[PDB]
Amino acid sequence: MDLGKKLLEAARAGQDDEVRILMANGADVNASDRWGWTPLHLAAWWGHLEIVEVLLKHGADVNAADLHGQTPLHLAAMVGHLEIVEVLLKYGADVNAKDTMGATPLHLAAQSGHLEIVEVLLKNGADVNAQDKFGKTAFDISIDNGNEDLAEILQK
Amino acid sequence: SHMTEYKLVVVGAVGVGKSALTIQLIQNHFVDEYDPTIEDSYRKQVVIDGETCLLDILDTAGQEEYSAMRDQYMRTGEGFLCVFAINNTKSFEDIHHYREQIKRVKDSEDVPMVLVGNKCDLPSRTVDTKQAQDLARSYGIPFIETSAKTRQGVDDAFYTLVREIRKH
Ligand SMILES: Nc1nc2c(ncn2[C@@H]2O[C@H](COP(=O)(O)OP(=O)(O)O)[C@@H](O)[C@H]2O)c(=O)[nH]1
Repeated sequence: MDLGKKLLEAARAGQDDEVRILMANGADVNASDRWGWTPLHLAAWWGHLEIVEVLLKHGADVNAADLHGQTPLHLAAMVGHLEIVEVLLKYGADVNAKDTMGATPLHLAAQSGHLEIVEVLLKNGADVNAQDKFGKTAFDISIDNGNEDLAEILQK
Repeated sequence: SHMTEYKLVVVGAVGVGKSALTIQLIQNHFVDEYDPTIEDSYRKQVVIDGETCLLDILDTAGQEEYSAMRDQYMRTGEGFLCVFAINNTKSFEDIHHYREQIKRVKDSEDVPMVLVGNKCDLPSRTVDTKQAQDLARSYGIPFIETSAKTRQGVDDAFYTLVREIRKH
């Protein structure tokens, strides 16, 4: 049994100590499942903050991209885990990483209506001018969805 | 006749109740009374909002991890039931993978979809209402609780997906 496989299991379950122990024994922190999700993707999607922190502290690739081209910041921003967004950015997460549809974390946060996450992404260099595969910006999403406070935030 | 046919695709992980939902819709009973090689209908005529139509169900059950055939099911379909079980955390997680894959095969950010939390007749769920509601709200899609066993929400789930197709 791969140590990386054990870490993915532990990371899904939010088992803080078991995560530390597998890392202490030499588990690949960037091990990925059949979808390309790493322990960091899992911890980000499920909102396991302390696991995000220890993974990053012990050299996890903050910009690891899955088979859909999504990074942990894409996931945290769409689902609405602010504190995880903040921590990922602090370790140099690419705030404008494009998935295989051309979507950035800002597109996903805008679509989800997480306004504080949108503001935190902008403060950390997110580009409102970034276009997805279909030529749409996060601003266009806010106009299409009729989300006026979002539109105002993106226009500044 | 001329009535509209809607091809509805059921996706989700193994064991969430995709075939149970399909059989409950078409045959009007649960797994316990389902007899394969007798009950072979994959279509049902229905009235949704006063307008008669034909539902054609494209169930991915048994081909979930057969990429080629799963993508062919998706490309053929017009709307998607993204089904998880309320007592399986991994199945909820997998929703995200299926939603992204549907967007890639159909090649649109806005594809008609419904989030379905199945097995709601069971008490002590491990994926709560709020968490599922928030994910659907983050996705901009309806969330519907279903039980293939009791029929609760089953028509609602399939009918709501037709209503999503009609207004795209
Ligand atoms: N209690 C309950 N059990 C269900 C429900 N739907 C499916 N099941 C059970 O869950 C298991 C998986 O159902 P199945 O339709 O084979 O899932 P599939 O792999 O997605 O097609 C079976 O044992 C079913 O009897 C439900 O709504 N309520």
